[PDB]
Amino acid sequence: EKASESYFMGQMQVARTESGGGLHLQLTQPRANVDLGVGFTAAYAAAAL
Amino acid sequence: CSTLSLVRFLELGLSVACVCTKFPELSYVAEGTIQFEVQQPMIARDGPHPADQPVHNYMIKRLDRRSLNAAFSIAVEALGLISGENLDGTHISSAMRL
Repeated sequence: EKASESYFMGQMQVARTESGGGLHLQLTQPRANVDLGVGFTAAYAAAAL
Repeated sequence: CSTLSLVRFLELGLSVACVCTKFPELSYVAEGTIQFEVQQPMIARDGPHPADQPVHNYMIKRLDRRSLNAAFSIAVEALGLISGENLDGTHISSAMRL
């Protein structure tokens, strides 16, 4: 449906770390989700095989 | 007689398949490789990626070469009359050269 669920995007973080003669920094962005619908708000079905 | 209806490559339909660009010095610089890779996309999966080597996303591509041949035989009397060596001022010779 239109407003199936609310979805909170966080802020980006880095992890500056070097390993074996190489900078290996990774990226991260925490998230969270919650369904703002009383009763079911999404359905699916098996169409083909 | 019979004409020769020439054909232009660009005016064909197949031209859309490949891009053709005139590189003049290829025959000289082809002595080695050119070796440009292109790309690869990658999905940002959750969970921390380890600190290892396999981050390869840049598969390489290497040139291959091709040629084209043609034979253009010309007779021995032809260039005789062409070069003016076997020539006399007669109307006859001034015609066979044509």
